Amino acid sequence: MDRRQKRLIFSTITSKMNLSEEVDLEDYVARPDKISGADINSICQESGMLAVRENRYIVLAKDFEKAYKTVIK
Amino acid sequence: CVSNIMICNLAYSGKLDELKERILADKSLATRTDQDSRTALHWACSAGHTEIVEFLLQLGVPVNDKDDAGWSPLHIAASAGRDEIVKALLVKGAHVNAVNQNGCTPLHYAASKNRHEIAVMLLEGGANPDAKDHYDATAMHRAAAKGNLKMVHILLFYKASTNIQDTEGNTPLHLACDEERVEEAKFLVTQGASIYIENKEEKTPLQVAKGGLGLILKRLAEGEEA
Repeated sequence: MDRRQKRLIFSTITSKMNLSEEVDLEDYVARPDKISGADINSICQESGMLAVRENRYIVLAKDFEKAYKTVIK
Repeated sequence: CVSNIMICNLAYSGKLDELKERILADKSLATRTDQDSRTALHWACSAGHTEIVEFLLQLGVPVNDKDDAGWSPLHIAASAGRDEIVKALLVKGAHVNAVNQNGCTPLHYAASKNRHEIAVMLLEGGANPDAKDHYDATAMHRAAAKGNLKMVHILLFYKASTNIQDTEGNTPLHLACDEERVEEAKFLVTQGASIYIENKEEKTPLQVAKGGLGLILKRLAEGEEA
């Protein structure tokens, strides 16, 4: 998809999440993998899950990294 | 709470007094690690509690340990925009070119989030302007992509290259064009960004540009080469 749209969906979905300040979505936005809005949606959802599974109310970079790896094959 | 270790939670929450009483009551707590391989330093950095960071530093705690995500205190501080803490870390010898799990250095995040002062602090401290992450992306790619024009300028002052290619074959100019960062693009060509490099899609920054931006750039380039 278009690069700006990819960013928009990420920022739109996470706008309603508690991300630690150091997280930078551009890290995933900037990747070559051709993912879909659904994948982006899954990545964010898994990330929240991973944060909760650690009794953490703030989402971390490690969460998005696993989630990304988990959704893209 | 953000951690399974009490001291880490107090660091994030910024409870300086209680944090000091507990560490002085048991010095080991100053470097105890949590489930994310983080210590009070990481969390204090994330939250931006300068005081707690200074207390920990004068205590002599290590300043370069990375969490399980490869992030060091400097990465966190830089990305979170904690100017004061980034300066203090540098003083204590924070590794300016350390990379995390995806290959990024603090400069990557500083340029990405358009953090001028933190960027400058990092570059003045020996950061490599051309540091490439696991996707061969540099600080300039992230800046050019989002239109961080002033950031790009800052990177240039510190001898940053304009033609490094990422894993998709794109140069900061490509990204700039794709996202229609008009002013940025013209500026880039103005400083030597090549309009001839092809990406993995066999496109040049010209063929990626839209709305007749390519004509403009080709004219700027040819005139800059004359």
